[PDB]
Amino acid sequence: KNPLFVSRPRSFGIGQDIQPKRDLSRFVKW
Amino acid sequence: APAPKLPPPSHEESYNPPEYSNLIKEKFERCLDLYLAPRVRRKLPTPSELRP
Amino acid sequence: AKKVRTSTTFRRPKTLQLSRKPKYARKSVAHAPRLDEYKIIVNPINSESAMKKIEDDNTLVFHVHLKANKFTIKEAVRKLYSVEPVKINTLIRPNGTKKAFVKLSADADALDVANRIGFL
Amino acid sequence: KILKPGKVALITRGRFAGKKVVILQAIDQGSKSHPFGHAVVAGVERYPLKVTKSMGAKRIARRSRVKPFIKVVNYNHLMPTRYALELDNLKGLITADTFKEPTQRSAARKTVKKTFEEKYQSGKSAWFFTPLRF
Amino acid sequence: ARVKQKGKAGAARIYITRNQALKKLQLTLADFRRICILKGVYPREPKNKKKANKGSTAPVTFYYTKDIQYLLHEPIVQKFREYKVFARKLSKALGKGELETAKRLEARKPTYSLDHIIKERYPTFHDALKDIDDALSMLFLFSTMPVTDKIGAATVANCERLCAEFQHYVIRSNSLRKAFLSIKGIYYQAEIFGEQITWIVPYKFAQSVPTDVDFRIMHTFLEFYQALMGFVNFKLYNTLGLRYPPKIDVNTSLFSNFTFFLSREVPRFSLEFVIRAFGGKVGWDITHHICDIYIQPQWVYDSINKGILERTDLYACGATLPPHLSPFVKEEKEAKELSKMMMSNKQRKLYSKL
Amino acid sequence: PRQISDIKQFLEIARRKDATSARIKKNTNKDVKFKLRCSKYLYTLVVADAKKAEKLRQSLPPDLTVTEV
RNA sequence: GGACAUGGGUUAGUCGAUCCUAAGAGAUAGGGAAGCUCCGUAUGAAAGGCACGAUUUUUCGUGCCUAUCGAAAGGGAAUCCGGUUAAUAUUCCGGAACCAGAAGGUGGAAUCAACACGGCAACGUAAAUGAAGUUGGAGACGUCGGCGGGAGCCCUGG
RNA sequence: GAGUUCAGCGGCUGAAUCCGGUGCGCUCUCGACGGCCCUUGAAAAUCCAACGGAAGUUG
RNA sequence: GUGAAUUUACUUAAUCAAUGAAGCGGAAUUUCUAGCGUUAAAGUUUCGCGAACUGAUCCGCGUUGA
Repeated sequence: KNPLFVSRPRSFGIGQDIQPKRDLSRFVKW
Repeated sequence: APAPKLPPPSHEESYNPPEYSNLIKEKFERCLDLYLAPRVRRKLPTPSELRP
Repeated sequence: AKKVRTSTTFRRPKTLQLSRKPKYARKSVAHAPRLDEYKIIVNPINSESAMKKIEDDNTLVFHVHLKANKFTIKEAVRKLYSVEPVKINTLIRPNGTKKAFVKLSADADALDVANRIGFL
Repeated sequence: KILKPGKVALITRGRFAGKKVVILQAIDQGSKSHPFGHAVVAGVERYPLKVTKSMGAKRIARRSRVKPFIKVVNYNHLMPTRYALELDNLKGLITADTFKEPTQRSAARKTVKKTFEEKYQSGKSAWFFTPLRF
Repeated sequence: ARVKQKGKAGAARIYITRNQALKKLQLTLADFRRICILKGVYPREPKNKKKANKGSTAPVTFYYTKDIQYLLHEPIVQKFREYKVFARKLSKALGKGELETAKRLEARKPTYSLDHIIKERYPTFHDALKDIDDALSMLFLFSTMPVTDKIGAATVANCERLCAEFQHYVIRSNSLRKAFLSIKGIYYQAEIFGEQITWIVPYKFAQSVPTDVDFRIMHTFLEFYQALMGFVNFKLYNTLGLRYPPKIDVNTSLFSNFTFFLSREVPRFSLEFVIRAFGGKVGWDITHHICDIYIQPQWVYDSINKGILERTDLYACGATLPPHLSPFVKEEKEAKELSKMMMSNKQRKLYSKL
Repeated sequence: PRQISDIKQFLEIARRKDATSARIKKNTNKDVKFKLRCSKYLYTLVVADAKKAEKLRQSLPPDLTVTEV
């Protein structure tokens, strides 16, 4: 429970933090 | 092929010196070191008489 | 287990590329070194300007092969006359032949070396 | 009177630009050596790195180390800030005599370093120890 | 010429990282480690790691590109590819229910010889003798552990044969010199062709698998060591002109006039070796009745290290035990404060350790 | 070329193995120039004093090749 | 005699070409065409890499992201003086430098307060670790007009 | 010490190669500006920097 | 070409527009400023930047739009 850790959450809304790596298998140029 | 620098021998630890389940682990560590550890082969100013 | 694609691109996978293991060598016999020192050094130059460079600049002047470069001329001179050059200059003459100025060291006497070659 | 001993501020000019400092003592009247509204501050030169649930105590301690600095700074080069940082260990240790005496300057710098160690470890003034991204 | 670009020659040319070596050799990490076990290939760090990493600073293990270039022409790599083909053919036969061809494939399973690897690694048989202690330690360690899924029974049998032939060679040649008892086990010290060999043999006990070590590391080491000892013992038996492999089931006269008898409370496996290692006569289930005149086991060992028989009263059953000694164990102010401006020349590191 | 303003620097560079030869140049204004040919630079020391000139010249190592104007 | 004959003569790490790209040429993927060939230049291409791992069921897993040719006036690493031949010189000779690349060595500098200090500041100091990634700058820019500085020249008093 | 100029000698020896001015001058260049455009006046190779913080008594 | 009662609809054939073929269809349920945003982390569960699972829903999967 070291207080140094802190949360630092990321918000992935439009215009917010960079989108996380998602599955793009249905958009791949096969 | 430079020598693997053989581990030091027994350090005089015995039944009762006035100075084993892990044996497989040290032997495995030695085998790891044989291919993971890199191998390296290796005036008088005389202040007495000038005593100011 | 469906593989996750995070690039929206499909890039050609890397497959094993075996090296060549021929059943036979295409050439039976390897050719000899096509440019050895006897072909590299054709003749020395004994013209009056060539003599002047010999007797003052400690420089030997040779007719050399077209394919010979400065490195090969130095090795050829070192192996053919046992004297190591300190400097080499080359020019293609208007007659199409290459000529090399070979400045010897102070350790060597260009006059003496010219005498051993025999053209002096 | 927004610049008081114990107020957090930002430095915008000099080598330590963009660093967060605590006003150790204000010389708003000025001085013969510094004919302006200067104030001595203690700041964080190298901010501690972020830590995680993982990593051993060795790595956590290695990343939690903090390098301070002490500097006389003009008011026009300081940017005041609402957050305030106070501790009795850092009250009155600094003065003009400390700056002239270089051993006292190093001693005050080490005392500021240590004080920032307990403060960071205790988890106080997390904003002050977070670097500002500009 | 034009400007040469940095990182094209020198350390950045003669050193190669592990991953680029993988791509250079077109090998997996496991297979690359395998040939590095078989051959002599170990990391070698550059004096300027940053420069040899083409300016990068990330920690990297470095190999000589010359070593990796040599591994390009190793026939064992082709044998690894052949086995991968064999495994898929066998798996295909099992998947299609072709049991007969699976048996045919198992009969024709491709294996590789380490004769060239041994010859290149140890050009002189003296060098092979020098680098044999690790092989002995591994073989004697695995000869006692139980056979499990990872360890092959045929491999254990080969370790038993190689260890038995070596032990009998030491017995015939009286090559054993010292034997020390540590908490780890028994350290034997022998001498052959001037070279000294030390190896540890653990007690015969009911151990358990640690479930932490990788036996594939030991499998390649065992296979390499088994090949080495097979060749070394073959040379030794040819040198003294006796049949190899032998069909035997298992101060030259220090114990010549002693008919020792073994009871069911002592390590016979080690006692038989050490006593017959000096030519003593051994019988198993009478001058001395060993049981822990009545003497203690350390009496015999202190006798052989001293070269003469010890004193019984010291090591009588239930008496005191002297500390078991390992034979392996073998102006000032101005002088100390003269460190003028020298920086790197200051070598007080030696004075601080030694 | 490099100018050296220190005599002991001139001796130290002369002691260094890269030194090849030395020239003593006597000018019309009774000022001497001690020049030292190294691998990379011609190190020159301008000595305007006569007595410092010849004590330096005898201070130069005997193995070094010292040459007249 | 630039004619005829006979010989001789052009020496480069630094000057250019080579390197880069320009307009433009031009393969490849593809599609046309009976064909010679045409179109097309990241396009309807599976167009290649880099890093981590006690070795992973000793049958490799886990991650992360465009050719070429085309400028001796464009862009661009770094050489000067004196001398020398019948004819060559920033090329040879003497003397004096410079650039790029490479390895380790010596001396110093930082570091157990890991990755230097000073200056209010503009910023300075002989040093003063910085991967992937991203971003910025330089390269890199019209034409005209006067003004001011320097260099050479011209002029000028002894 | 070079180069130049002069005085001797039979390659060598003596000297000198000094101290200043000036400008709507000429050529080149640099600096800081002004004007002009429904015209705003290349790319790339190369090179450097920053942000970031991976790694890390001896070393 | 496929349907629904000349009348409507559908898209897989072909046509057109965009791109690095990123968030299409279902269900569950970021605006006072010329700044920086990467190299996850807290949470949970096994065993230090080793893991896993979510953080960052599931399903269909026809790259989207005409």
